Amino acid sequence: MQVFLKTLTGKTVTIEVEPSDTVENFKAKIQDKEGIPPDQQRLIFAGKQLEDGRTLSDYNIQKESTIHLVLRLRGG
Repeated sequence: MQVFLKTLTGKTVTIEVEPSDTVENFKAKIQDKEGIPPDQQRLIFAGKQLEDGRTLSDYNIQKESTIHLVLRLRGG
């Protein structure tokens, strides 16, 4: 299934992922697009912060789902 990723600028990207995919792999796809190390990547879905140890299916993620990416710099 294809998902939409949002950046800090408000850009919508179409990436291909699967329920059997692990958060880690996800961050890898973003890196190849944004070029930012997972150490500075932060995915927040439905308020919850996806962990590099869990997967998409873990959070009952479906197709057409959108996720927000963050840099993580003690902001807020």
